[PDB]
Amino acid sequence: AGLTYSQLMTLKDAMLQLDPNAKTWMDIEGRPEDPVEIALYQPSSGAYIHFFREPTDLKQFKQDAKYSHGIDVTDLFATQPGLTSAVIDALPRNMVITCQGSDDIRKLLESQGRKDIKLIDIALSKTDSRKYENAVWDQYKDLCHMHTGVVVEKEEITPHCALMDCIMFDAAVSGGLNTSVLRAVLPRDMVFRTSTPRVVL
Ligand SMILES: [Mg+2]
Ligand SMILES: [Zn+2]
Repeated sequence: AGLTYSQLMTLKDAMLQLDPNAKTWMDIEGRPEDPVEIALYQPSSGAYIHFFREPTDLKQFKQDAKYSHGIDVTDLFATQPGLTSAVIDALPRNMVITCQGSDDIRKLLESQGRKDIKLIDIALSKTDSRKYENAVWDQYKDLCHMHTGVVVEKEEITPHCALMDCIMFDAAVSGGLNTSVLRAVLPRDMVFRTSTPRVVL
């Protein structure tokens, strides 16, 4: 089972925090039939939707962890099951989503019966898409702690985060990196079934 009725209602109310006509980036880590990290980002307000999912196929996950996202699967055991379907079900009707390489996003959305959502494929080159990568992690690394493993290429590389990807691709297309305080749309008790409280220093 997934979200309770009150979680669904809380989620429906939280989605009103998105502007259904504003620019909205989306990115995922993992394959579209088996995603482990999902992010949606509205640069205009700073609002973002960001959550995690436990993988079905461990073998593919462990390859993605080594070559892409660096996520330790044990850190996904406490995620809310069914959240991916509930968030996508809840997205505003006929909203427009921007992505870098729309194919994976499109397959995800279509698998959930959301063909009404229009996609904008930004099609940045590899190097252009990551031109603000280091700056984006430095400004915003506190927003995602889930990329704990070392990630390699065909040489070590900075892990890929669906949320950092949205921020840096928007900056690359906008032609600079804004100073904006971002804000999580989903409550933390929705993202994780059991969650660590804020650290008391
Ligand atoms: Mg990406
Ligand atoms: Zn991340």
